[PDB]
Amino acid sequence: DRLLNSSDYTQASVCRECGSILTTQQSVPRIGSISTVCCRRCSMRFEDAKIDDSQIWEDGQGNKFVGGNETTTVAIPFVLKYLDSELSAMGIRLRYNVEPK
Amino acid sequence: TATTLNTPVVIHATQLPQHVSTDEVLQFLESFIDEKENTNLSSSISQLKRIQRDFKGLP
Amino acid sequence: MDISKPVGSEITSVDFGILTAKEIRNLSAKQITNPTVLDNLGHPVSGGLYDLALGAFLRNLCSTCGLDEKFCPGHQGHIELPVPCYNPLFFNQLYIYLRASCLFCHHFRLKSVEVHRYACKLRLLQYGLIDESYKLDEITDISSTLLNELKSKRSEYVDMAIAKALSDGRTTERGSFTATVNDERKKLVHEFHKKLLSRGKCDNCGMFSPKFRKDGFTKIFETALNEKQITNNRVKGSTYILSTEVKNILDTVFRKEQCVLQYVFHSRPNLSRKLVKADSFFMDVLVVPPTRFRLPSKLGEEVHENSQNQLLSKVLTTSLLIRDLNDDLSKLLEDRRVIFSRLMNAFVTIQNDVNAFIDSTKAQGVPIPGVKQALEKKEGLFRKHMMGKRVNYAARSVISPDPNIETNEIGVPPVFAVKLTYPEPVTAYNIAELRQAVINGPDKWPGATQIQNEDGSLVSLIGMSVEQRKALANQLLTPSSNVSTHTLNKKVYRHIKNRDVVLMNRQPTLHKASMMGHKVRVLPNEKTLRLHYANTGAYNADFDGDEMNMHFPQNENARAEALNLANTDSQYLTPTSGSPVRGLIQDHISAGVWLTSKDSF
Amino acid sequence: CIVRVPIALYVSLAPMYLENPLQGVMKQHLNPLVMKYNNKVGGVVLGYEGLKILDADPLSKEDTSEKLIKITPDTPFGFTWCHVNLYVWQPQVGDVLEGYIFIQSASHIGLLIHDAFNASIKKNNIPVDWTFVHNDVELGHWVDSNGEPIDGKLRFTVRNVHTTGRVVSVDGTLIS
Amino acid sequence: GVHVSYDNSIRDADGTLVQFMYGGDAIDITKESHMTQFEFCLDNYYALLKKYNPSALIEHLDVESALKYSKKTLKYRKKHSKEPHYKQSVKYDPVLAKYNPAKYLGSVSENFQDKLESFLDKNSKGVNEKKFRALMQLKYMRSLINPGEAVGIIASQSVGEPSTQMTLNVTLGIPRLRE
Amino acid sequence: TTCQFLTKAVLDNEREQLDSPSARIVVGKLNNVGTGSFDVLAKVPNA
Amino acid sequence: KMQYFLSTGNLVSQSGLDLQQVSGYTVVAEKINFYRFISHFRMVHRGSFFAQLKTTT
Amino acid sequence: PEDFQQHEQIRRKTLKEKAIPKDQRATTPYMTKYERARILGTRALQISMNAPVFVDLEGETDPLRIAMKELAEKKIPLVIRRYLPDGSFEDWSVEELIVD
Amino acid sequence: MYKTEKVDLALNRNRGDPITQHFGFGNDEWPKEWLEKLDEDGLPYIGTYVEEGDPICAYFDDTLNKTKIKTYHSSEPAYIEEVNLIGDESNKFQELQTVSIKYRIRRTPQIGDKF
DNA sequence: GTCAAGTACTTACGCCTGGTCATTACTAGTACTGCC
DNA sequence: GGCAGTACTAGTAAAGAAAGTACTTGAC
RNA sequence: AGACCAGGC
Ligand SMILES: Nc1nc2c(ncn2[C@@H]2O[C@H](COP(=O)(O)CP(=O)(O)OP(=O)(O)O)[C@@H](O)[C@H]2O)c(=O)[nH]1
Ligand SMILES: [Mg+2]
Ligand SMILES: [Zn+2]
Ligand SMILES: [Zn+2]
Ligand SMILES: [Zn+2]
Repeated sequence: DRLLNSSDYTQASVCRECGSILTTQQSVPRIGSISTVCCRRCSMRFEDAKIDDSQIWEDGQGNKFVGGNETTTVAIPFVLKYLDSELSAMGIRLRYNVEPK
Repeated sequence: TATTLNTPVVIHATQLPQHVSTDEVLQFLESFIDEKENTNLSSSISQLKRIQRDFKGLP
Repeated sequence: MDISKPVGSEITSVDFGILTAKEIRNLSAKQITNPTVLDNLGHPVSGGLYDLALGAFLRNLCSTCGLDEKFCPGHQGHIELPVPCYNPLFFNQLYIYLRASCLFCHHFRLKSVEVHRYACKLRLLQYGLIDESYKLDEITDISSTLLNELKSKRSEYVDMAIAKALSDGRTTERGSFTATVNDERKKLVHEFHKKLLSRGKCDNCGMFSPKFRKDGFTKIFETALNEKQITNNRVKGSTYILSTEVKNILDTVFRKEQCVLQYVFHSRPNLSRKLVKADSFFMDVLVVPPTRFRLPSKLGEEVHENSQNQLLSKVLTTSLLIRDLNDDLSKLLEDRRVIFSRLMNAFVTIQNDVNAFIDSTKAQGVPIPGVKQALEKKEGLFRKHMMGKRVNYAARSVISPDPNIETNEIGVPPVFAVKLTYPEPVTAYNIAELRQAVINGPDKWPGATQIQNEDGSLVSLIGMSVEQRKALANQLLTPSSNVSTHTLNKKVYRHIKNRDVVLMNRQPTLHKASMMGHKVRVLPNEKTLRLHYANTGAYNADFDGDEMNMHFPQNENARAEALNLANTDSQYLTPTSGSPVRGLIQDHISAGVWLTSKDSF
Repeated sequence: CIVRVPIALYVSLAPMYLENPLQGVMKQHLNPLVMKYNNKVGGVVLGYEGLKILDADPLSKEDTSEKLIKITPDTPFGFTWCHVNLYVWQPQVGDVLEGYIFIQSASHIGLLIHDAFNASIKKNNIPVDWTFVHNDVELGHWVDSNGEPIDGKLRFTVRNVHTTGRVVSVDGTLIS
Repeated sequence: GVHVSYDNSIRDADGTLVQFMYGGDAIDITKESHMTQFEFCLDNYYALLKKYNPSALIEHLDVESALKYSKKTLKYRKKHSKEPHYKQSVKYDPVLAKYNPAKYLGSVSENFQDKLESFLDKNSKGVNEKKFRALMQLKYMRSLINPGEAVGIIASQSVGEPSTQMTLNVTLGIPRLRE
Repeated sequence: TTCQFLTKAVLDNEREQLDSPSARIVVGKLNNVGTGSFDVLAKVPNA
Repeated sequence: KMQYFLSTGNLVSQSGLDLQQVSGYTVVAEKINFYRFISHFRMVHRGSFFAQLKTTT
Repeated sequence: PEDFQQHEQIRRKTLKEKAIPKDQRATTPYMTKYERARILGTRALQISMNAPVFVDLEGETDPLRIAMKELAEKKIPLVIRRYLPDGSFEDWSVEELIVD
Repeated sequence: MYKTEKVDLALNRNRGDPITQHFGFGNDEWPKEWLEKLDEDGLPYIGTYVEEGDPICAYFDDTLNKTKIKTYHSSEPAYIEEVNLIGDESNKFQELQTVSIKYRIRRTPQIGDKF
């Protein structure tokens, strides 16, 4: 309660096959569609992957490309998300493997 | 919408699907509506009754 | 944390690895290239350290996810370092394998049957086989007919030892790793590196390699191979070397000797079967952090860019200098004589910049702090923001003594009784007392300050009148008009009452009884916490200006612990000696001498 | 083309269904699942059948009524694995379906499938040798090569399936 | 991370084992105050019987087994233990390592068994002799340490806080603890 | 000496099972001592 | 540059003086009291080098 | 459907191997001070979220006081899963565990 | 307890550019609620009781054409004792841009105060 | 192989409250003015 | 009337008094 | 957010 729940509680979305806190991001949907959470590392460019019309998502750049929809939210402290940003600045890859896969 | 209160956390297919004929569907739809009336899926029951009456009759 | 917003998955483990450069070109949002942070009229220039592709910045939507400042998580980008440069975290371990390796056959300078002896001892230590790794020395100028046969007997002994222990209920295929097998693994790798570095000739093909000189960081020097032992190079049938050449050597060493370094660089068995590469010691691409985590130092008009932007600007300035230095090699003797002596000068300064970004003390140059020094000491990241944290829902004020308090209570002021609040979800048994709590409003004790709806929405009661506030009290227990929120109920942030729990705490908390759990009894007059005298022996708290903290827990799992488990009635006996710490102190002891006297009638 | 998938799904359980665990997994997770497209199933879930909650202790039997649900430490909700047989209507490309006519327009023939699911056959999917006559009064009809109005059924090959929006839509072509 | 496990065997957080039993007897310091205060507990027998309640707790316990082996090792050790420790062909574990003391009534330590029978021999004194030893053995069992006690924190605060009772030709005090 | 134990952890490719109370506060788990030394299960009545 | 020395206490010297410390030469005269105010003009200090030092003598 | 089925049968076989049977369990027959603090806590979160209450309310408005009342008549439908350091566990219901 | 803060209106510009912020009220529809604390020149009256949220000075702006007030950023109520007008010294004569306001706070000895 | 000493990096009580100051040289440019 | 000298201006570039281990280099 | 200074227990 003190060291997490009332200081920096956040429910951050985590890629299940990357184990990455700060890789995934919100997709930019079309009109009428709903946005989904999607990963950047285990994705693939659409020109590289030559599809099933639902795994294809798109950036805010208009960069439309198909890939990682294996993501979920886990409740972490927010300073862990800053710890990965400093370790990836060094070149350290923390992998957060979640239990329901 | 799109919460752990609504959606499953993880969803997987346990076994490969195989097709069912018209007899298994009409036995399902006579049992699925029976076990459901006896909730905002009433708008979906209205679409289930269209399919149940389609394999039995004609609108 | 909302108890009405559960979370599904859980981090069970973590593990450490190195970003390869292929990942951080796929992970990346946008490669950033020019060393100008933001141009005139305050706009972040496209391709700079502040870019809209790396996150929403200062009332300007992100170019990757299209969200504003409040909802963009921040996105990573990268830069392209033109030369493979040293990672200063791994330079001490690179320099061991930079040495101790033959520059001619690209093995290490040991004999290849003794390097194999550690590969089969460290494979046993990946599994829980600390005993069988000493039985492997029992398997025991010299022709290669039997050394090829000795490597078969040591390898078949391991393949028989691993398969038996994995069937004799002892080791999973993920490998058993305990504390005392971490002892004999660190002991064996330190035996391995100390014996690699002490070699004269390569014991595979017998000739010398020119020794290396570590000037400090940022540089590397090969020394002069003497005239006495260039004869051995002729019977086999000083210079600053480039960082591109060191990677060329060590990519060849790690392929001729891949089968040993799978077990030196892995504690647990490598189930992914990935190669270990010498590119993993270098870094060819810097990862720029998201622009959320490097916002500028804003103080009125005194806007200074972050210290990481000042270090990453110098890496990009040097990266465009060397791009404009290699534009003369396409133009092409004096024009070649001076342009290469300044190109090799630019090789050192881009290494000296990638040092200063990661570590401010490995950078020759009051200096700007690096990524290492935001983590290290008190005022680091682990000690200042992970092991200790600033907290919400917590108070601190001076203490005054108070009898007529039932010795398991703290006397809370009205001004903490109004600000501190607790989320009660509404039920059939709260709508008696929690309908009156919302009607009383944020300033009447006992009252409430906010209503959390079923939807996660949150309605403040501060700027409201009593007629609007009686309408929300009848709307308080209503069935949901949404299917996706049908099992939830409203939470009323009531004020702290006479039934809540409180953690009291005086620094230094030298033992666990200096942080106890008290009941609360509000008092109507002044602004000080009020403590009974039996608690003063445990907190070591006189009343000459002591102030002590007050933490208010926000769920029923922590209310049940601070009433039953960390309770102040449970802490009568300290666990140091078993002697009590709670008891009456100064006036109550001199009174009992007079009250229990024979004269007292 | 209605097909049967057996699934294994990891759901929540609010404390109000701690006396009726089968009734709660249906109302929270399975009743919002009917008549919607689902990515990890293949098509549109018509209904479900045979819900079984995986008990948390393995020492018990499947005959027992009292089962165990693991409570989250922070929140009072319980998480569990469940087995249930979904029945799902999935269309795929290549297959030919009966189509009841819903809208006859000059650009997009919007028709129904099994009186529920919307579909579309564009004008470029219609070959050139068919004509559309006007309806100036109130939406006419397309004239085929037989010189007759098309009406009722229309067997067409599935060209593309568009599932990203609110409901599913089926793109239809008329070449075979 | 050092804590009592449900084995009554205190150990580190990763799983490695520091001791096999807390202090050799698995009893809490905040409960062993009146454990050997026998003449206090005899005068207050009928009032301590209301909080330990012996006959109501016979059902969920094993009373028969641990008391037999506590007599097969007490009688064995009084016959021996004239010779020193290296000569002792021991042949019998202590009863506290063979039986779980939180479950078996009568699995006590040896100096609790030796001090009980020394009290129960010197002064012989309406409570009889067998009701008094059957209440100290349930008081010992209730004075067991609970599994989950963060012991290594308690053991580190039991040194660092009394070290601040020193402040605030042999070396002595806080420089001795530094060494 | 954080980034000396950091380099030794990444050159071992060391996986840690989040056992120490220090490792569970960094990643945000419930602590394995005292109250978090067990789970709590709920007996639901129906199948 | 003399207003900077008084406002901060930092000693900026190209040929550093015979002093061990480099900062903390000026102190705000409080006037929080007259006992406080007259005590600023009678105080001696050994140096800030000796403060960050774990000796007693 | 083939990788997950084999992964599910390994996830449910090891968790059966860790399950110590009811006749072969060896921990204490008492509900410890930590198990009492979490039984009263996890139940009081459920009472506050409209779980069915098995005891008559005598005008109690505090969810933690209701949880203390349900423990006195042993009406709490919760189970303690006591983990061993092997990863194995026992299962103790609240009606089995005797207090103090 | 006496507490003095300097209200400086000329710290966001340089080198003779025209002053965009003038003390006093403007011609816009600014609320008549703060005639009570403030005088016609955008300065507060002497002796007025000021709790948190009350304005301490009014100034008209030119790049926004709106009268903004600076407010009392302290949760302990005070009384305004004196208002100085710190005129700038220059060869060209300038409209006022710096005003020093002094507060007084009644510290009646409450309990918890050290004697 | 070897002990050997010099060198290099490493920590050094907890919490809390105020207050202040904070880039400098210079260098090229546009404008001001004295001039014939 | 317009030329060139200065005085400024805003502009963009450089900034000597604690105790422990681990390690290489070091004679022999 | 830092550095320095002045303090509280
Ligand atoms: N952890 C720290 N605690 C401190 C420090 N300085 C003071 N203190 C606390 O402040 C208190 C200071 O007590 P005093 O210096 O007044 C000794 P005193 O004779 O006045 O005690 P009494 O006779 O009980 O009045 C003491 O309880 C300490 O716990 C410090 O530097 N660190
Ligand atoms: Mg004091
Ligand atoms: Zn991924
Ligand atoms: Zn974004
Ligand atoms: Zn060689």
